[PDB]
Amino acid sequence: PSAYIVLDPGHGGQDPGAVAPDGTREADLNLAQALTLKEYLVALGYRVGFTRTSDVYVPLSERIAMARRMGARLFISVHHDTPTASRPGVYYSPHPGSEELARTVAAALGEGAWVRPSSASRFGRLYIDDFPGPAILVEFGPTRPISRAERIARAQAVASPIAEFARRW
Ligand code: NA
Ligand SMILES: [Zn+2]
Repeated sequence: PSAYIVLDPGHGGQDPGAVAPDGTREADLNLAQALTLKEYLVALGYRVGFTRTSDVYVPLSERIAMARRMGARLFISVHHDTPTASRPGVYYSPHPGSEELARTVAAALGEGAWVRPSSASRFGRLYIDDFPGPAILVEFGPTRPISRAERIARAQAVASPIAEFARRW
């Protein structure tokens, strides 16, 4: 397993992440969104790997270790927010280049997009902070049913800025 960019679908298996009132699991939206994004990054000429490709829980430290073993330079975690979230955004690690990558991705996520350091999260840290490279956690808006066409639109939006970051950094 070798890859320049690693996609990390948040949660999985026994960890559903956020659950919509209709039962949509963040974990399933995450995997679906990451699978679609991989197709866009491969089309732009990048070797893409995953921390998970199925509905199984991968320990947070193993997500980071797998990325390092694959020789990843960029770590992109894929999440959806609580079902009442209004605005997409990006958390960035304190590692050099993370904030730059987050801002270029946030610029593609439309009106009201935010960026925050991992230190602004509930416990003041995120697992992405262990990755020795640019590392972000994208919250693609609220946990709710998401169509194929919306997944493709989001993938196309963020693929270009990720690929342009990877080319320049
Ligand atoms: Na862990
Ligand atoms: Zn999440």
